[PDB]
Amino acid sequence: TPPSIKKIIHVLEKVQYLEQEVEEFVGKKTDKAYWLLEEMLTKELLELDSVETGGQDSVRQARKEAVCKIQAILEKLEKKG
Repeated sequence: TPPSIKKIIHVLEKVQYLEQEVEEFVGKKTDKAYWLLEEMLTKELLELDSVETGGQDSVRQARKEAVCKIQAILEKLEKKG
């Protein structure tokens, strides 16, 4: 059942790096970090959002988890900026 997991995985790694970034985020929306932060995050979300599962347990779990993370990192950034 060759799924699109490759997508959620790629974005997952991207979110990971961003996760560490947001964590180390200077703490000011004026910094370019926040710009590229939300920017890369937004693109990543829209990217994985176009995943084709058609009934895949793997993609399902990864899908929900992906949305949680992206939304998690985004919410964290907004709260810390």
